Amino acid sequence: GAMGNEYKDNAYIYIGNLNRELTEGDILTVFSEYGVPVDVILSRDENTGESQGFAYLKYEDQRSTILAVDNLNGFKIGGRALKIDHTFYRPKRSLQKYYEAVKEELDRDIVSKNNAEK
Amino acid sequence: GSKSQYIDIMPDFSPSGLLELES
Repeated sequence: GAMGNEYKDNAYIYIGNLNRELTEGDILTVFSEYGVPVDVILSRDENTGESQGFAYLKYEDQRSTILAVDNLNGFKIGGRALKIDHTFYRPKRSLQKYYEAVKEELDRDIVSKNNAEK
Repeated sequence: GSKSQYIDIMPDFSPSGLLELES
């Protein structure tokens, strides 16, 4: 059984301290420039959901990684210059609802499956 | 801490518009 565990798909970019006024919607809006809708993780308090200021975006594409990292590195959002670093993290299923809620918005695109019918 | 021991976080896609004033 091979799922491609040697292939780091759980790779993503790390965004640094953002404005507390910035929400996941704003974050997705910024990445909408590249038109690549994939996983997005915003560090929010487990009780009140306070924006901790750390953002992550997991998209699968080696070309787009280096592109977005260099392109967004130094880009200002609300006065906050985006510092993009490389990092990898495996989403635990104990928090699947979070990532699922993310794909809930992406489902509008995910509906289009590969291979058109028979 | 009865209401501080729960863990529930639901992504909220809202538009602040903070970046609108510079884009």
